[PDB]
Amino acid sequence: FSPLLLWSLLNQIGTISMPEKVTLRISIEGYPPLYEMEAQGSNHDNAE
Amino acid sequence: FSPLLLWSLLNQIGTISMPEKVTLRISIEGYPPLYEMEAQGSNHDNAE
Amino acid sequence: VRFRPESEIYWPISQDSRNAMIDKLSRNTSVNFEVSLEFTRPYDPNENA
Amino acid sequence: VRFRPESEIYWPISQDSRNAMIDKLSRNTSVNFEVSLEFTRPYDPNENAALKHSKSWLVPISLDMTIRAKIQSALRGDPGHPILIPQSIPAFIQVPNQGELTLPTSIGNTIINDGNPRINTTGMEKSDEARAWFDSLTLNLEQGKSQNEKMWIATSEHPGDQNAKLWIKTANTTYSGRPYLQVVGFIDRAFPS
Amino acid sequence: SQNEKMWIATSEHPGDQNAKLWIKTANTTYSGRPYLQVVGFIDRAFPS
Repeated sequence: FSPLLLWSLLNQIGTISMPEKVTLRISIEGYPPLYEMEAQGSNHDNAE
Repeated sequence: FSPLLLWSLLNQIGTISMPEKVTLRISIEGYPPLYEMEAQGSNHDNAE
Repeated sequence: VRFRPESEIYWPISQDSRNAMIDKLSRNTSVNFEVSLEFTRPYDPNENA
Repeated sequence: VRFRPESEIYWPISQDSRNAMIDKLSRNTSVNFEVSLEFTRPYDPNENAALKHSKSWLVPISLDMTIRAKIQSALRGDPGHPILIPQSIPAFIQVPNQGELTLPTSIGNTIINDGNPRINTTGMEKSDEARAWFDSLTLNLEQGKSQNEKMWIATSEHPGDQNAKLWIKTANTTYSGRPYLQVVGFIDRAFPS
Repeated sequence: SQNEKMWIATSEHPGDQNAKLWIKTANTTYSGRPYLQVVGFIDRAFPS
């Protein structure tokens, strides 16, 4: 039962951080976008 | 001592080429950049 | 996530790209709309990018 | 690496994005500056794609009302208002085989201590300790005849004592006469298997 | 003039409005228009 313990300790599912940058675009296909907007922020306090 | 020789010849640390393109940007977060500039060149002779 | 209703930049279209769009609308071909959404994560130095 | 002080393109801002920036400055929220640097490698047909190395620095804006009012006036288009970002760009940089750009810390100890020691006595946090030897950026908006033409010019200032013999001298342009922004890079090419 | 050309977006809820399934939007502190809203469910527990 040593390989089983080694595997169980080695799997160790992790975590990753939350997004800070979100983008949106609206366009007719094959042409420059009609609208584009940005929503930045890392403090998670601003309304954006 | 054949596996050791095989490994030593197989490691063979390599090299990669130097950059040609460098970019700089200055902005207030969440908005279009206030300044952006480019410095291209492959001959490594121009002042840029 | 809250986006501002207005656009962040002005429309950078040329007269010949706009004329092409109108002319394609005049015929009976297939034109499409498009909405794109993007999310970006931090650097994550374990695997980079 | 020498960058031209002027901007390559005009500022593509809308009135409603600029109004939002000014209004956010009016309140007491947290606004940040941002400086980004990028290096791009050749194609490298062995593994395809061009390797890219990036790093960005966030410099908080002071909560004092006077500084924020000065920034508001600068973004509105007032004639004399040098937006100032202290400790923004590094003069020395390291470009690894892969990943994010790394700071030269060994030269940092030499610059902060030797020469004319600057502050580093107010119990400064570790976030700004590794940033004490950076340069400062000033920015001006030359605008032009109309609102469509709006461009920004950058200018750097060396920390501590100038002409300290630790600085590589800059150029002065062959068309406008302004100094070139300079960064010295230490490229790492001996990559592993 | 033609150089200044901008687009404004506006959303409409499907079916019955004010259905108590909708999170209320903001209204802007500079222009008075509603903010476009998206609710995200971020997944961070990633695997090995």
